[PDB]
Amino acid sequence: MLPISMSDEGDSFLVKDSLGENKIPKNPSKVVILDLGILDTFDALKLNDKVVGVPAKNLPKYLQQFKNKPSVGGVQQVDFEAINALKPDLIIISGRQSKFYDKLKEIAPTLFVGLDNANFLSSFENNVLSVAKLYGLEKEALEKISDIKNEIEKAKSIVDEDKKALIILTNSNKISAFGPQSRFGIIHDVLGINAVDENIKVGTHGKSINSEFILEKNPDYIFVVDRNVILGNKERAQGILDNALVAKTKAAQNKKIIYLDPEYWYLASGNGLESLKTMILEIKNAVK
Ligand SMILES: O=C(NCCCCNC(=O)c1cccc(O)c1O)c1cccc(O)c1O
Ligand SMILES: [Fe+3]
Repeated sequence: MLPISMSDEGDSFLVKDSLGENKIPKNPSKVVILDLGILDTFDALKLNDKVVGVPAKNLPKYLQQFKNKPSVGGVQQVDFEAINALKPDLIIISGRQSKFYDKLKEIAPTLFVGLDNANFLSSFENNVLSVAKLYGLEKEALEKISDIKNEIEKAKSIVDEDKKALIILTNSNKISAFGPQSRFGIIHDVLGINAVDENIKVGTHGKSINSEFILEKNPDYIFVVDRNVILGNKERAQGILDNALVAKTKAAQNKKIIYLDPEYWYLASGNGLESLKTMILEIKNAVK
């Protein structure tokens, strides 16, 4: 993925990303943020005031300091009229809105901060530093990143080389798998936890699988992202995972079925200073 590139133009920046080129004024004072990871970055940088609009449909329990902000909808039910009425100087999006790119730019300059599945740490830093630049806050961002890298090293040193993990999502009562270089790739790729299957095709919502596949692989850890919470279904992951095939595996045996927090792993996608640090600790605490 093309990184973001910026050129300082005094009162603004000239900014290139994967989708376009925008002029962006320095210190934008009314930002609509449609990536929840970027919304915790604003919190981290003490930029709470500069946000005028949040996706309240999808506001995680972990961002409930953003609870008084106007809503612009949810992340593929984005409400343009909400956005137009708040009159933003900047609109920040990621992959789930890429399809509405021309339209958002109509209202305000529109910055793309997707994460690269293949180069997660490069892109995360890129996104965070690019955003901090607009506010003169690189110093701060950098200190926050450094603390993230030390935690990744801390966590890496405690990983058991002899154990392998399976990443799965649950939706309806359907299971689907992810491996390296996917949207949860950081468990394998950044934290170094070995995959039980290195050869799972990367897909935005994963690839269809069954409890037989899970027993056959017999992973030592199962990490579970429950898509049912985000999307508003009855179904829960606890339910579909508790069967006689699954229970026979090293993971179920050794109480290492791990229900990762979807508002972090599915929604925020770890594209934020707090989310990511939160996320890394969640894995360490899981596998130590
Ligand atoms: O393009 C995407 N979805 C388009 C159709 C939406 C079908 N899904 C849902 O209705 C839904 C609603 C809210 C949040 C989600 O992630 C969703 O998939 C998409 C892109 C990146 C990551 C995702 O996950 C996605 O979905
Ligand atoms: Fe989705």
